[PDB]
Amino acid sequence: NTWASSNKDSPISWFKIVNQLFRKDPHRDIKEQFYELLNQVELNGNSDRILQGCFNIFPYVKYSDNGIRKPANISDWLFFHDLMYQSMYAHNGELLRYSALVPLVFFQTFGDIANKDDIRMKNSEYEQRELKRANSDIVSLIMRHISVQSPLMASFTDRKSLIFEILPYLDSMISSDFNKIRNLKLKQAIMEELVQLLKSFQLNLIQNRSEGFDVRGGLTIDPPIDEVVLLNPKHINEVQHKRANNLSSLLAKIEENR
Amino acid sequence: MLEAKFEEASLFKRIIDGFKDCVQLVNFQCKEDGIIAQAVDDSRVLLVSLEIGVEAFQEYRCDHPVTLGMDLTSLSKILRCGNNTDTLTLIADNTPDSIILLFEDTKKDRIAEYSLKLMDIDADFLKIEELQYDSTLSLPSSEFSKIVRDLSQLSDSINIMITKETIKFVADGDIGSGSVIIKPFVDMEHPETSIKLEMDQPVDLTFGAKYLLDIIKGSSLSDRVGIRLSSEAPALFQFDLKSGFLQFFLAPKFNDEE
Amino acid sequence: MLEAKFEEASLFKRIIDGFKDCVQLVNFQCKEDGIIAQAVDDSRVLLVSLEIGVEAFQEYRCDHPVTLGMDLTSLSKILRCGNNTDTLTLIADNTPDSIILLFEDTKKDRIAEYSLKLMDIDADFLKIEELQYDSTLSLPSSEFSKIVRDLSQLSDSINIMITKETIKFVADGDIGSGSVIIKPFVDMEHPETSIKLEMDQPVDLTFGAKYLLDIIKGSSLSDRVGIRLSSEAPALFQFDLKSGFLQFFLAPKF
Amino acid sequence: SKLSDEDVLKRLLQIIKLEDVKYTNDGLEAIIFTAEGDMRQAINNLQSTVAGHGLVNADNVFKIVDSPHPLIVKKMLLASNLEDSIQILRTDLWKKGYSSIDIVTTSFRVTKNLAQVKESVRLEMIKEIGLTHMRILEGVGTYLQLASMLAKIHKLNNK
Amino acid sequence: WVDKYRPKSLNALSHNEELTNFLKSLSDQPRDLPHLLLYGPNGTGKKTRCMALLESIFGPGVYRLKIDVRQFVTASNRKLELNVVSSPYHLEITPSDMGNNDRIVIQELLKEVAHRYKCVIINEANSLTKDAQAALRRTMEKYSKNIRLIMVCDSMSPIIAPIKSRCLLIRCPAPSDSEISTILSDVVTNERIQLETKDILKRIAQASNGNLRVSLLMLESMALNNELALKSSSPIIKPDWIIVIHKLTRKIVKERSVNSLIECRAVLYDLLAHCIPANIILKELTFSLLDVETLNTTNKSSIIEYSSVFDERLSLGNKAIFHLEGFIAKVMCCL
Amino acid sequence: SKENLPWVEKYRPETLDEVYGQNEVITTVRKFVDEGKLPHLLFYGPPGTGKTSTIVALAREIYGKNYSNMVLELNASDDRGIDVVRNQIKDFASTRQIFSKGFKLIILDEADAMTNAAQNALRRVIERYTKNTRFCVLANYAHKLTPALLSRCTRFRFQPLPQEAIERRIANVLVHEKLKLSPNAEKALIELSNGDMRRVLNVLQSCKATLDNPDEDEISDDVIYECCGAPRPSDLKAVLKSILEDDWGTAHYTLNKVRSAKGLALIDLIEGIVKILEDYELQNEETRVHLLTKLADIEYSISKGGNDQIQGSAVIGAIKASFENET
Amino acid sequence: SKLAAEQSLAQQPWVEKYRPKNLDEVTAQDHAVTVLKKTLKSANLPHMLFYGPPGTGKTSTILALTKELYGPDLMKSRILELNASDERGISIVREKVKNFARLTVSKPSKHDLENYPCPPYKIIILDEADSMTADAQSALRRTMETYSGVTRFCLICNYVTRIIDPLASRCSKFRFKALDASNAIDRLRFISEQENVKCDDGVLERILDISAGDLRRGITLLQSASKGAQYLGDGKNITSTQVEELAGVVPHDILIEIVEKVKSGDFDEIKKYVNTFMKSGWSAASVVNQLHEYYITNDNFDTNFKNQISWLLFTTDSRLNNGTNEHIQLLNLLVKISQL
Ligand SMILES: Nc1ncnc2c1ncn2[C@@H]1O[C@H](COP(=O)(O)OP(=O)(O)OP(O)(O)=S)[C@@H](O)[C@H]1O
Ligand SMILES: Nc1ncnc2c1ncn2[C@@H]1O[C@H](COP(=O)(O)OP(=O)(O)OP(O)(O)=S)[C@@H](O)[C@H]1O
Ligand SMILES: Nc1ncnc2c1ncn2[C@@H]1O[C@H](COP(=O)(O)OP(=O)(O)O)[C@@H](O)[C@H]1O
Ligand SMILES: [Mg+2]
Ligand SMILES: [Mg+2]
Repeated sequence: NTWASSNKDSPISWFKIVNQLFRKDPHRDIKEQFYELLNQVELNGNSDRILQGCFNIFPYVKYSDNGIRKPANISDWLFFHDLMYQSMYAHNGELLRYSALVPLVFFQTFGDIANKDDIRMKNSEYEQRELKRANSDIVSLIMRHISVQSPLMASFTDRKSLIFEILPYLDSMISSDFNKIRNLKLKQAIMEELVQLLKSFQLNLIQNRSEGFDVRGGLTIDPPIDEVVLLNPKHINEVQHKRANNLSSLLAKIEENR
Repeated sequence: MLEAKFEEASLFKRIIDGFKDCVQLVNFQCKEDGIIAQAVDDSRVLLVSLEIGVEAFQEYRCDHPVTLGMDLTSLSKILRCGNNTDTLTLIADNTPDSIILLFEDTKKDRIAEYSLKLMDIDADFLKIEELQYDSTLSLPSSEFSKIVRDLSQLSDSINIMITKETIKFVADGDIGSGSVIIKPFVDMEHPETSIKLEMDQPVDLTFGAKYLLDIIKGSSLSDRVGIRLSSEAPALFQFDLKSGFLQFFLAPKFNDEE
Repeated sequence: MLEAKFEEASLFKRIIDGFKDCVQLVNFQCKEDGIIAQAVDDSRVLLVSLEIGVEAFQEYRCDHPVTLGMDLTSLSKILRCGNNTDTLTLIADNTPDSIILLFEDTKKDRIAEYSLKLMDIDADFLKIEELQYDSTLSLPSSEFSKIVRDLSQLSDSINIMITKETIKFVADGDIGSGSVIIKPFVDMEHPETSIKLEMDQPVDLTFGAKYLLDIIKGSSLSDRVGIRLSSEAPALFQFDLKSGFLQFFLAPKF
Repeated sequence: SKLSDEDVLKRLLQIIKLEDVKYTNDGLEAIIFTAEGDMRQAINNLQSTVAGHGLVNADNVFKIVDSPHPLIVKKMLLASNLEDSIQILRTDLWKKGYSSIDIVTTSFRVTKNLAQVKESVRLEMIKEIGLTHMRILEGVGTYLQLASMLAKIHKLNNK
Repeated sequence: WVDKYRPKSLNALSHNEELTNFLKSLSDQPRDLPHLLLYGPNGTGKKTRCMALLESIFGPGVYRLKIDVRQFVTASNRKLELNVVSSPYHLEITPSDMGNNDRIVIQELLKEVAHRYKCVIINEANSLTKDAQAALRRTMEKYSKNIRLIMVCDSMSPIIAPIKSRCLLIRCPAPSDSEISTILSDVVTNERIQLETKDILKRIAQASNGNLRVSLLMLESMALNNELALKSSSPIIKPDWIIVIHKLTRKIVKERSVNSLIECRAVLYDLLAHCIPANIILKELTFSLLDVETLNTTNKSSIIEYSSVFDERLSLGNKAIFHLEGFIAKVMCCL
Repeated sequence: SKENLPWVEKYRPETLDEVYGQNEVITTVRKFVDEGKLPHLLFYGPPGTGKTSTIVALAREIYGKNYSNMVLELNASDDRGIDVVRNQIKDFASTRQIFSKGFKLIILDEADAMTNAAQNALRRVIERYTKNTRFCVLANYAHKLTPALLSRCTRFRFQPLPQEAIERRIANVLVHEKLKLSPNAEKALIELSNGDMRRVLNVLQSCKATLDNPDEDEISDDVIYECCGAPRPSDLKAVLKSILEDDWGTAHYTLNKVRSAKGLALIDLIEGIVKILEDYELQNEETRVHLLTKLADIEYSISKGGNDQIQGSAVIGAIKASFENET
Repeated sequence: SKLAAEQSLAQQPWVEKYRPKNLDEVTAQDHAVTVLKKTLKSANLPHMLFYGPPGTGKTSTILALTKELYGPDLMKSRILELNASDERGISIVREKVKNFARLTVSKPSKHDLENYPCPPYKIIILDEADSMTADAQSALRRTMETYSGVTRFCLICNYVTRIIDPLASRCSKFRFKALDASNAIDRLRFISEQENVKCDDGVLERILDISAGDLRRGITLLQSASKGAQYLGDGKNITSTQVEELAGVVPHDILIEIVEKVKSGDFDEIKKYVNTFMKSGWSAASVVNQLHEYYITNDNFDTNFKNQISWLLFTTDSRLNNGTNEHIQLLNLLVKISQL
């Protein structure tokens, strides 16, 4: 148990301040608690991380609920914080003094005596930002591939239209169950059109042979469209099993054409 | 196969010094009558073109042309092991994934051997040289370097103007303007210092100083530099080698074009 | 008008090397008896003052004084075309907007000509030189440069102390302290290596090492350097030219 | 910690005794009031008043040093009627050359450090002040923006 | 496929005859041509019409284009990598491929580039930051004899007024359902599709809302499910994100609580992480929430007001989920 | 020659007797300098009040005509960092004068743009070297200065120029130039100044240029209003009356014809109507709240552009709905 | 030389072809050009700050002034033009602008002084000063205050609020007025006659009416109408309907349909009609402006309704001026005005 020297010289972990922002002590004046919390938020200088902590915690916190309006009032503050944070890169940081007020709105609105347990937290945003960057880089690479092959397609394809319209249909076409098609000629014609589409988008079939002793090196599409299109974890498993048989048939047809 | 042995590694090192910085990728091709190499910068305003005949080598054998592309930076990184006096042999098979540089001292003693990874570049050698240019002139290359180094300080553009018996280099920018005027003359006390000029038509072209600065490097390969100008094509600056030459073709600025 | 031709562009290039870095703006004035120039740094602790008499030139013509101010950096940028052996002619009309530098080789061959834009500077030449200084000393300038280069490493302040027959340079800082002690002496084997000292009063002044470092550049203009110190005024470090001199006046610390 | 009134008064009395200065009780009171626990600022204001007028009187101290800025801003924000606050802002702050940025920023500080009113109304007033601060930083800083900020603060205080 | 059957000239256009005639009029004299801004709904065919107009201003080689790369250095050592679509008569830049570094690429590339002129196609001009638009403001006027801009956008709302004034404005109205049906007819007769009844094509138009790019893609997607033979009751193929948004609205109108707000935030995160813009998400969510017959006019008015407010918030913010969750919570509080 | 400088630069005060408006601070500074006790000064005030002119004339009176050499004047145009402080300011404070004997003066003009680290390094330079040099900090916003640096200097607030001093300067300019000015024109000129001598001098030069004559005539209100593009009180009150009493369509037509006959701007009309309605003794403050809020919103929207007609109709409707609560 | 310039101007769009080259070509901004012409004979040009709506002629006015002052020879040597397409941070303002200001004026030639006044100062203009950060703007304060003897500063902007108060006080404020039909009909008729633009009686005045104080957009619309009338080759005159068709103006009947749907109709019918109307590409700003004109001009609505419609249109325009979705904003506006 070592903490005395910490109370002596160290501040309040931003996590401890977030858990304190959702706690009300019934034995102290609400105004004194508010000024103590304001001083702790100001001394920390990291108002953004405290607010992101408050944003991740508030849905799991117990708060006397009438119609979940409290959340509607806080979306307007959070929007005010985002405008203020954008303006900090444009203007000399005079606006930084108001950044400590937004976390204190959580204490006013959601602070309750019921919140005795510390809720642990994480950083979904850094993971979402890195994932959004990776997905944007994949999409930027597909858009470059279209620009090099499809001379006209590139003029009609916006980044948003590519993500929401073109890629989901392209993936649905590749993942379609060819085993239901009894007509061999029609199966061959569809496979020739799909090989032409894979060529127009420059989608390479790579045999991932990274399989420890298990006799099925899964075929993967490069770039992996699957990571951009497949939002639903249930659909990922169904699509992976169907694709494995289709991709082997498509690879054999690409090799035949080569 | 490629098998070219330079008497002195120094010659190859100076040649590569010429491609250095101004271009990133170089495409070499060895054949029965020698080695050629071409490199174009990203903006496509400068082409560096080399030709080394069979006689420039101490030993050259070619029964099957080989084309190979490589990163210039990687090559120069390796091109400081020649001791200048070392012997250098370039070696490659008919379908290479690498180029071998073999430096050896006279005695069996020390053998530095490198295996440089190659890049795949679509073979597309340009043949933009003209039959006749509006004007042709040669002068000591050290003199040309000084002329370029003077004017460069004043502007990002250096104009070359030619009229009967007159060659004039001019730069004009923020701090002021400058000019260097030279006149044709035959020095019998040593003709390597003469300044020749053959004008079929007066010319007046502007070039980006950054590019002329890249070009002056050729001084290290030849005492004189030949400059051929035309209003119909890129200008040619040429540095002769014993059996060969290093050429720089530079597109005039349109008004803003390097 | 201004019309001054230097035999060797090199002399002018070394002179400007002296103003270089330590000052930004220089005010030149040509007249019947030659050319003078003054430049003061931003903090006003250093004044660089030049005088080139008519005889230092191969050709000089002046029927009407001209004062012209310019950016030192712009001038040096242009001052590397002299080939050192090239001939240099400074040219300007009576009401100039520019200064023309004309470098020519002996033969008609190559002519590099520059037209430098001038700056307007309120003419206000200082005349801070003293009649008598507490102490005066001269010694080889390469020796003075070494002395300055030694001590500079130790501190941002180098103290010069003078007592009868003794000159002592001292620096004291973080890593320790250093000192260089020199004594007056006449070397007949070649008097350009002698160290003279005339002391009317012992002196003890401190200077910012960064400034002494700027000053040592004058070594390239003269074999010897004259140092005149006083407790009443800026110190004078002087580098003689054939018909002329380059002077650096430096204000002591507190 | 801050220096109480007694300590600064004692130090100023010692300095006056050591300097033989003509003073009065109201002048020293105004000096200590404008000092706000700042001994250095107190001695500086005392010396400036002495060298500017000779007699340390409240009139001289007030004419050579304006009243504590935050106090007029607090009196403006704590006004009960809109016209009183508007007249205070016009005469005391705007007609004397106080920039709008200083007024709004001093305003934010006063509110943050306010204790007369509750927490929620203080947060709403800070929100309105900060919206005015936003508008002002964009170059729209005028008297109309501060008047609208005061009107919104009063509307919040208007139940 | 959309790309296999696309017009390459002005005489090959098959809808908006008045727009084709206006383009022919504007291309009659090509040298005295001002800058152009094509605005209208997304999927109308403005990017095809701009290339068709270039095909009238220049030779047929305008479609033979190539993709190159250009590197840029910002104020720091972060290297900006941008690919360029270039042609021997024009070039295309899309500043929507990066963050706040649009101004650098715009100014430097356009200054380097600046019949007799070379056309420039700025794709998705709505993503151009205000600083990049301000930088382009004077570049549009200083170099008017060598560089002509053809900016393709879907809404002139984020475009500043100076840029709007500095170029002609050309509106591209979405084609009528009849023209879409006629185009789908030619496509299915060329692709050899089997239609039991023609009216299904009309329904495709009624499911596309004027979008031809979406119409042809959906027709081809449902032609693969029916095995190249469309019947009288072939199901309509809807994108996955539209189904997710519809399920989200069902969850909204079914349950209004914080526990459901958590899973709503999770769905919003899963939608945003898969390259789906938040403005389109908000638009579709609001439009499909207004379609809920359980609500009344009082609820729909508040919903549209909150959607406009939070659309302004999202256009003024950068953390899109911070506004999306707020709008969802306000809608939950309204219902 | 001084005849080429603009009127703002040509008429810059060179002595402390030419600085009008500021009397309580000018006399105190003169006494500080005559008696010898000149503390560290902090001239805080709005632009165009005469802080730079005051400190320049003060340094001239202190050091003479050689002011440009015995004073270290730094401003926002020059690089003012922490290293710049450490080297230049400390070397200036620690050393002495090269031209005469006496204390030094460091004029940190526009020091509200300095870095926090620079002020933190300078606050100990001011306290250490205080027997041989002084510090003068000029500021427009007192919030950009650290409280430590703000407490070491004696603060002087430059009030806006009053009517008497600005009229005295106008009379001085009318004496120096072959120009005549109407009394009502002079009053209108003082009204559109807000205590800014720069604006007065600029518009005076501009209306002298507008005269088109060899200056044998006078400058009336029409010249000033047409040159500065400012609305007249007559048209202002006419628009306000037509908005308050007349019909909606008639009010729209009146506003349109007024703003299109003289090319007036909607923002100037907004500010004028705000200034006029400030004297209106009104009922329950709800009308004032609504009026101020809506007018500030419309002004902030105009500050970013939009449709001028829509914004004018918005102003009309806002004023009307605000006054509808007064019944 | 000059003939190449004439041909390049003749092969240039009408916006750049008819750019004012002299101070007399300015048609409506007379108050500013009068002072600019008077100071042309004197030598006391002050620091200027041009501000106003876009397309009023600020850049053209300053270019014509600099030309008439310096001649086509000194036009390229005594001018420092900095636009928004260049870097204008603190570093640039401190190094480049200050070095150019501290430099001396270039010597005029013998031909310059014989035809042009050749003032003893140079001009540094900063176009689109709205993008300049406030610190880089405050850095210009003493730069323009101390070197005023050798250089003069001309700021150009659209929103005068984006420039800090000290800079706005140091420069003389010149407000450029909107170019409506009254003060620009002469220039529009001159442009039409110089290009043989055969139009009807009320076309030009209508064009500026669509321009809303913008001569550049009016000239562009006139050029488009002339091209569309020359392609047809019918030899008839341009009509106001043909002009408002290509100007993005919604037809009167389509607007009357919107008025009927707003007056009579529920949320569902209004939403369906808005979804149908958004299929045909129309700018929401123009629709809002036309609705505002119709509602405020029509003498058939109550004043209480008029205050609310004006405030709602103001809010809708303020929201649309931020890059929002046109469909959502238009639907919200129509729904809010339907509840009235
Ligand atoms: N009190 C005054 N008396 C006479 N002229 C004045 C006065 N104040 C300002 N002026 C005039 O306005 C010009 C500018 O004055 P400055 O001192 O530079 O303004 P300022 O008070 O320093 O405000 P800044 O520089 O924007 S922070 C002077 O050159 C005078 O022509
Ligand atoms: N007063 C005018 N007289 C004649 N032509 C004008 C006038 N104002 C604008 N124009 C025309 O419009 C063109 C554009 O002029 P500009 O000066 O660039 O407009 P602007 O005020 O700069 O708008 P910006 O740059 O968006 S703020 C000119 O080349 C002229 O053809
Ligand atoms: N004139 C035309 N006739 C028939 N189909 C067309 C025509 N113009 C475009 N299309 C097709 O209609 C769809 C329009 O979507 P898209 O091309 O993305 O629009 P945009 O050109 O605006 O980007 C595409 O399938 C396109 O090929
Ligand atoms: Mg000042
Ligand atoms: Mg402009």
